[PDB]
Amino acid sequence: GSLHMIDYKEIEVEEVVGRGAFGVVCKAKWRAKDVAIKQIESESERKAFIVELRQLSRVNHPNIVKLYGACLNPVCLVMEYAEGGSLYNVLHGAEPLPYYTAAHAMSWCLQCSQGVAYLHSMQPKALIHRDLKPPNLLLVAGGTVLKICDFGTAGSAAWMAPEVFEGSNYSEKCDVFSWGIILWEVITRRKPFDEIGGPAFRIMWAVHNGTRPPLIKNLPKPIESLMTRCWSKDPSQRPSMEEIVKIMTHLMRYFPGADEPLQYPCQHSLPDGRVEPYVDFAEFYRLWSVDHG
Ligand SMILES: CNC(=O)CN(Cc1ccccc1OC(F)F)C(=O)c1c[nH]c(C(=O)N2CCCC2)n1
Repeated sequence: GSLHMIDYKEIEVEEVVGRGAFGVVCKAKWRAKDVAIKQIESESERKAFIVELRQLSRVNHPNIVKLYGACLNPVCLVMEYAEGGSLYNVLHGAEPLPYYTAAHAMSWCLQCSQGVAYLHSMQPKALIHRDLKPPNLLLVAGGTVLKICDFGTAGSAAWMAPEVFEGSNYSEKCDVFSWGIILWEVITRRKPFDEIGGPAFRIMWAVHNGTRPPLIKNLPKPIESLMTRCWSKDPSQRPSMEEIVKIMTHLMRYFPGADEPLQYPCQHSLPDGRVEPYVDFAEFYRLWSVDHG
């Protein structure tokens, strides 16, 4: 990992794009390249700054946002920027919402699993993301490429494995838990545990007591098994990210069309115990029976 020392005085700051898990983030120019700059808000995030910087220096992967360097005066991170938006916004955010397909859904989760598998394989110690959730996953290239962001950690109750907020010892399997919640979220286009709401502790209570998102009607059993094993209480029962990536990869053959940009408009009604999926599985069943006949 080789980061550039960058001189802030050759950075042309533009509009604020949003504020991450920590910090504020702004679009900008630098050497005539569009970039995103992340500045410490109040120096209460100077822990979370030196954290994100130290680990992001090591990492180089297509599905993780590439750090270009940092500045000393003032102290700020400099990341690649591209047109797009958070997975969160795409799923749930400002109308009109874009239409997406099962393929988009499965591709988003495969690409997340790829980026996290990379992190878990880091030597000599695994990087645990530990704040995986749709607000920290960026969609780019017409909503087709997903990039992981926001490593400040090293709002999240809904995605968070029970053992992490139990105060316990936890491992890279905390991520696998989050991954599964997310898989459920892209399939359903619903916010996990939104019906519960309250404040955070009501969700924590619920999950700690074994509550999980509801099962999905008509969901292919192979997807149902992956998802619910990701959600197991016992972290040793959850699959490795490498297993996931292999399973998702093999699954994609029944989900052509990941590479279509999000271009079509959608207005979707939002209806319990077994929810309907937002994406459609009919084509998957068709393709599956074709291969298995
Ligand atoms: C409509 N979009 C939004 O509501 C907010 N974002 C995403 C965004 C902002 C701040 C922090 C993380 C973000 O995305 C994702 F990481 F969750 C953006 O607009 C955006 C667009 N491109 C980018 C980008 O390239 N980034 C590089 C890492 C920080 C954001 N962010």
